[PDB]
Amino acid sequence: DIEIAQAAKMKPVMELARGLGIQEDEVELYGKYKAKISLDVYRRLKDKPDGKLILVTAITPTPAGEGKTTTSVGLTDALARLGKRVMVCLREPSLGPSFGIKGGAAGGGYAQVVPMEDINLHFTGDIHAVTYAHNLLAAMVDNHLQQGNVLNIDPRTITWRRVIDLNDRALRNIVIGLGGKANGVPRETGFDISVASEVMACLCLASDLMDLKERFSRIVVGYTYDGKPVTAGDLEAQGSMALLMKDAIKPNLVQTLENTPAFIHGGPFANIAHGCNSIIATKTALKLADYVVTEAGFGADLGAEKFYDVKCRYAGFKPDATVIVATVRALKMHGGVPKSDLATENLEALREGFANLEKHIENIGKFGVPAVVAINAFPTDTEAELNLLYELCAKAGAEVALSWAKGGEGGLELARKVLQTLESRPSNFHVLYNLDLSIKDKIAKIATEIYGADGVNYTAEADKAIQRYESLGYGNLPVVMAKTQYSFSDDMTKLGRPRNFTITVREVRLSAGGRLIVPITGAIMTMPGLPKRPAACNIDIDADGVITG
Amino acid sequence: IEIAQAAKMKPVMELARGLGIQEDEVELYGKYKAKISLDVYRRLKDKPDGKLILVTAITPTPAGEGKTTTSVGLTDALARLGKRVMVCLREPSLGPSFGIKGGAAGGGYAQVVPMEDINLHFTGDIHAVTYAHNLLAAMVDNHLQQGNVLNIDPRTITWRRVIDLNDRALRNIVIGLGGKANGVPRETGFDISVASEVMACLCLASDLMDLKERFSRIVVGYTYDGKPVTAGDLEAQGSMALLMKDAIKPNLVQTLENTPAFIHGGPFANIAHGCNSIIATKTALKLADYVVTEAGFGADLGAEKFYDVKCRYAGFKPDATVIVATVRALKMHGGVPKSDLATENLEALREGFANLEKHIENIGKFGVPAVVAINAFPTDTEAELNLLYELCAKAGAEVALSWAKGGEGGLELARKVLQTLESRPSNFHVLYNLDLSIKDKIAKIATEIYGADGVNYTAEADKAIQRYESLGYGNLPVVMAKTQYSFSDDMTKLGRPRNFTITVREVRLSAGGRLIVPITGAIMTMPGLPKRPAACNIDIDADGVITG
Amino acid sequence: IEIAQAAKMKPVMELARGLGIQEDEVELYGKYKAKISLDVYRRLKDKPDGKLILVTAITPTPAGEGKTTTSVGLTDALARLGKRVMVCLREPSLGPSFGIKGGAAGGGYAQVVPMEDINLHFTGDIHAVTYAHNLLAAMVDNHLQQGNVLNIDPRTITWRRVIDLNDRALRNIVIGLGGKANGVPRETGFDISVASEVMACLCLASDLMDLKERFSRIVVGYTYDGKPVTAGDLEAQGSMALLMKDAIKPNLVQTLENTPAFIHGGPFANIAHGCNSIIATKTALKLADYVVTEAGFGADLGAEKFYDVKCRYAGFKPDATVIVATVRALKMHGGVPKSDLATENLEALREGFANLEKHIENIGKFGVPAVVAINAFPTDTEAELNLLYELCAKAGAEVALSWAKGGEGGLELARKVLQTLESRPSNFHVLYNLDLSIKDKIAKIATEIYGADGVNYTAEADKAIQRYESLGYGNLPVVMAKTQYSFSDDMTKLGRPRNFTITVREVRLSAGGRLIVPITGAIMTMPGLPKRPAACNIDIDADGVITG
Repeated sequence: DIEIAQAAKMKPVMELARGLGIQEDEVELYGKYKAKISLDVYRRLKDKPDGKLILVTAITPTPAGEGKTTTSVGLTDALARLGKRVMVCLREPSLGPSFGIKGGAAGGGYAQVVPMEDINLHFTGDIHAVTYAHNLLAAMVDNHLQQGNVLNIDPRTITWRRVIDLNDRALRNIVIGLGGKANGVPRETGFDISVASEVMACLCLASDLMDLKERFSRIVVGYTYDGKPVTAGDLEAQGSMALLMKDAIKPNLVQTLENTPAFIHGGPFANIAHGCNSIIATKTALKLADYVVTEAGFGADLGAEKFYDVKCRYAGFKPDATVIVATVRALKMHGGVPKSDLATENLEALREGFANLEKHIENIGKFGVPAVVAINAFPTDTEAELNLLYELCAKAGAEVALSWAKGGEGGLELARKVLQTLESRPSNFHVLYNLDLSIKDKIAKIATEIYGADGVNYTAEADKAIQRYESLGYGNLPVVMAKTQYSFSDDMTKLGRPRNFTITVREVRLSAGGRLIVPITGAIMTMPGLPKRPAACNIDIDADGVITG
Repeated sequence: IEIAQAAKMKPVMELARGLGIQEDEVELYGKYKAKISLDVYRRLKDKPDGKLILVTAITPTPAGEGKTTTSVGLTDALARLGKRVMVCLREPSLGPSFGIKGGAAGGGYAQVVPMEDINLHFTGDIHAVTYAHNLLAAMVDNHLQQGNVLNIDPRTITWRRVIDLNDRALRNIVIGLGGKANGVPRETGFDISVASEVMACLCLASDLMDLKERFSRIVVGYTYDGKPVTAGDLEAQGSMALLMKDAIKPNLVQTLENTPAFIHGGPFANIAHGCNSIIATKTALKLADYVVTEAGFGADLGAEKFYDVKCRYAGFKPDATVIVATVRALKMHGGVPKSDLATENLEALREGFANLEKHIENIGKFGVPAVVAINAFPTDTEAELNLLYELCAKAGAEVALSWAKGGEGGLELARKVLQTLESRPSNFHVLYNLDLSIKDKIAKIATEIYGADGVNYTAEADKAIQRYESLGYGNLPVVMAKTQYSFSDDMTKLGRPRNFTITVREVRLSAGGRLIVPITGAIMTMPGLPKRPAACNIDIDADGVITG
Repeated sequence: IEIAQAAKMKPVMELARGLGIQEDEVELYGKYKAKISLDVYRRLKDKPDGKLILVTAITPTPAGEGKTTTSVGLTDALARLGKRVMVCLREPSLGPSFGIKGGAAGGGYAQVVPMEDINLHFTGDIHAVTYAHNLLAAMVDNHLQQGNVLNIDPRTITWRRVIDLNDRALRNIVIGLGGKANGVPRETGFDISVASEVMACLCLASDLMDLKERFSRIVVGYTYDGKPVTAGDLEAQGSMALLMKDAIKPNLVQTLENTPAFIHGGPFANIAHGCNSIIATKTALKLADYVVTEAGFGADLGAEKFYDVKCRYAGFKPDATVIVATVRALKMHGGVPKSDLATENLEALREGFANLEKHIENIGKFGVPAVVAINAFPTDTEAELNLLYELCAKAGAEVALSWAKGGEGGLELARKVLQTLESRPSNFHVLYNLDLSIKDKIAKIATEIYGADGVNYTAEADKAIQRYESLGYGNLPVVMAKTQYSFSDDMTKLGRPRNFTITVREVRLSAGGRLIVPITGAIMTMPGLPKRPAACNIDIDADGVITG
């Protein structure tokens, strides 16, 4: 009854690709339950109309839990049960998370996309390419120095760090190229967890390969002893990198416990990147489906925001609705209640917590898309509580989801609301800001309309940095806030709806394979480490089965 | 261009059928590649095995080896006479592809396919390894950060990290910098993945459960008291194993001639036996009458190691064994320059021949047949041939033109291996004993095979050996980590060097197999791209690859 | 050239006589420099002390301070009227000499001599310090190598190494690399020697035995449990002391006007009180009627610190205190550019004046007289002067042209200090208490002296403070480690900045004295030569120096 203990009947993905309209020649199988669909499927369909895009998001996430994917999948399965033609697009998780704090499922309970074990491990080798397409470029840099450094790159300015898909601290700050004039040039760098590599970020925003390629040739690796930028393009590396991602460009097909087809592609950080799965998996999902559920990392002040301002902006998508997830316990948590006494009733801590969800509602409205809250059901939640949460939603259609437990069935109501609102309230989508605005301007719009922050404070580094980019020509790019997700403010302790506060960005990075990434707090946790109790320590694989994952 | 040679492949699932594999025992990675389960072997555990045409080669030279081509091209001929035989090769490190380009699996009309899927990601067998290693490293470094419960000395740590790219800048580095939250600063580096003890364990393991344990014994470092610490004491054994549940399965692909070819594993031939994985062949055996397998470097390194590492543990008995070699190759062994291979010379071709002749002899010593295999080249004229032809006066000697003729040019030799394997019944025996002495095992490997009048051990090579034997890692085999371009450690002594001597400077322990006794600086465990990389030149058309 | 100003010196041994020093209490370092023993003080322990014309200055600016010149030039005048007074300065770091050249001790005809022996090695007082520090570091690093018996965390080690040269490349490094015999790899760096907590201890110690113990309390780092470890737990206390047995003695030299001048010590004025050594003055006192001493930076930093660090422990009571300042200097404080000092402006000269006026006030707060000292410059015309003259409407205000007139231009002011020190009897009191709170001590130093409406402490500044007080290093004084170019942390706010606020980012503990509360990035504990160093240009003739 544990989530993985729920291993049962999948249909061969060819049957699936078939029973969806995908040609057999456009399916690169991996087992009988995995596939890399050609981008031709899309390409030849581009003229038909798009399906309905339903973005699922959630409330300020707290340690109490909410359940985003679980719903995302449940919502799907439900729409399917109600006869609707639909797919789901979700990200392939990072590997390290499996060996440090144990791997989880694509959602959970009866709400999840499978084969679980694969998606949670090597899945179809997507990440590996990213890891290598990345480390190769890293070596072309180190090589170029080692070769006479024609381009004249002042090594101490190299930003292109190296990467690996495991949680390893020590690799955060290391010195490279040691040993003598025959081992490269001495320097300072480190490793970032793969999923956080800009390369992955690009895969999640590219149109196809030739596009993804040009992007690569835009990646900044460092600067000359003169100040001018040097890109991977100058190291002529886009083709090679490109060749490594040749097979990672295609989305991957896999189903739900209930068989509904779904795409698992991309999957980047959601503070240093848009926390969304690739546009290709979705765009291909929009022709092959009449309904498309997809989700975004972190609460709606981030994932949602970037989903709307970066993904959709580039992809030309136009969300029709948007479900937002919230539990009672997490809410009460936002109302001040500790973790321990959460099970105890308290409409009061619940009422002031609502301010949280009630803010996201309002924000999601700041985009022109209709919102529907989903109350992830939980044993302790009382009627005196749920019932309040419902009427409290004096703004958007509410509905409890029992998808975790009852699979598709427990998700029937929500579908009926989503569907209901997918008819009477057509969406009027539109980016929160404009690309031809000041950089600090863009940041305020967000901190001001979304985080509900009074204003923005910046450090001397933060300024020179910005000032550089704008004159260096990247001012008109999209912005990607990298704040703490456990709060509407860059203060992880300020739960609920924090008022009269100010965001302080203290550093500003750049991702020319996309845009400007400004971090507020130490939101630079680009490489997590393992716990004193490495989940990998209680790991073991039977002479047959795998135990403890 | 040998790449242009991309035409007419077949469903592997079918081949898996036309070999006796239940459909439920093949994981497809496209329609032309497929992981085959271990369940096959296990059940056909008792079924009659097959022969073992272990192909090997002379002494590498800037002229042109021919080891692999010849190996598959013979299989393109062998079964091309209605025979039940396969292949068992190795995936070529990735890094080389964007550094010094890439090449087909073997050569000419005998190259296993598809080409690209190989030099590249393939069934991502390396990546699996890569992670099963780095992680270990990650757990070691993490331990320290935790409180170093095992009281390990970060400075004695022998477990480096791993990436599969030619990165020089990564051969010597310092990690852990940054303070109490970044862990413990210390010195390590990166070695190419294929060069991982892990890839090795892979190439020498019965099954996952074997591999799992075969992992636990590998020493990561020692404590302040000098007490060895193993992945075991760390609890990363099974963990690592699960990252490998998919690579432990042998891959499956064909030849241009659709001959069932297994391509599983890829270890460093000098620091390790340099042969393909066991399971692949131990399983390939059952599923066939014959099995054509090759090893790394020359016959003094790869062949010897195949005989004392692989066969040893896995219990094979190399019914046959061939030895490749070309004219121009053996000529150089006579003083013949690289810009002087174009011309004929029946005297240098002669002396140089001593190379081919020395190997021959060594082969026979393992209680297994031998046969000469000759590469065909546009300049190896008549006069030259009729000389080497008769010179091999010692055992079978057939010419093979598989390159430009496919399985055809291999027919001649084909018959020969059958013929000389039908009448010549061998009794395979290890050229040395696992109970001798690390010091004496090197002794008989240096003496009889290379030709060392003696072996010398520097102040280091000594201290270690002792520690190893004082610990217990002394009853293990020995992988001679010396320069491959001569029986002697001297990379300049071509031919059949005499009166020499081999000195062992260092000695690294691999508790995931045997003992690597390094000679000269054969520590190129991490190569490095050139000033004119194929990477800078590789591009993928809005359609397909161009220049890889 | 002020260097050319090298003419007519005298035997120090004689001066030591004409002051009341037994010949057996002077260690000569040439005929014109001499270490005087501590035995002098000790015996004249009860003898009547003297006055303390503590000279200080305005707020530094790219125009020209004048702190030291004025200080000695007043002594060239004071005793130039038959008076028993000396001096007490500091040796200028070596590194600057081959980087941005060197200068005389003070300026004009008031520079202590010989010049060269100072900017250079002198009586090698630094070197002594330099070694007494590095060694400690050497013992710390050695301990680790031994087995880290104290269970110290190499990563928590706060004790860097030390060299007295402007080396950038040495500000962040990793040592210990190389293996079990090279010790434990870790991250540290080098800070200039004069900037050493050691030089400091020196400048604030009763005698060697005091200094010795004053050493033992200095924390080098902590353990894995967070338990402080001190030089004491290391046993380097006395050791270090013996390296210092010779520097603990004050040096002795004269003025161009042979006025007995003590030049002992030289601490960083921002990270430390920036005043000369105690013993020098506590001893200089006895041996005189008066003693003219100065401190580092402005009066908000050096003066305040002199009053709460030095006087505190050593029990002085600054009978007087002067405050230097020039026209052009206070003009800039009115918006006056550097390329705009040449001209007159009685309005900017006015506002800017607020600087001079703010300081004045603060002075009085310590219960000690005050008096304006004005630098004389070729462009500080009549109109300009008569303005600043009367503007100082608050306490004594005399002009001094010591520069081009020697002890002469100091006469005017001379009389004044005597006059206003004869009729104005002060009751010296610390501007804050040692029993308050680190948080509240910063409070009253920020409020009253700088002018902070409040003080803010970042997440770090907080955690530390707490640890310090939770340990005990909380009952100590406070050395404000902030930018010296303004009462405010903002290096751009000239004049008398108001409404501001001071934020403390960091907080470093110096258990060899007090607490350094760093503000902006005032961590320039290791400067760096320019792209056009005086080193590249210094040459010593087959006779004497040229360009230093």
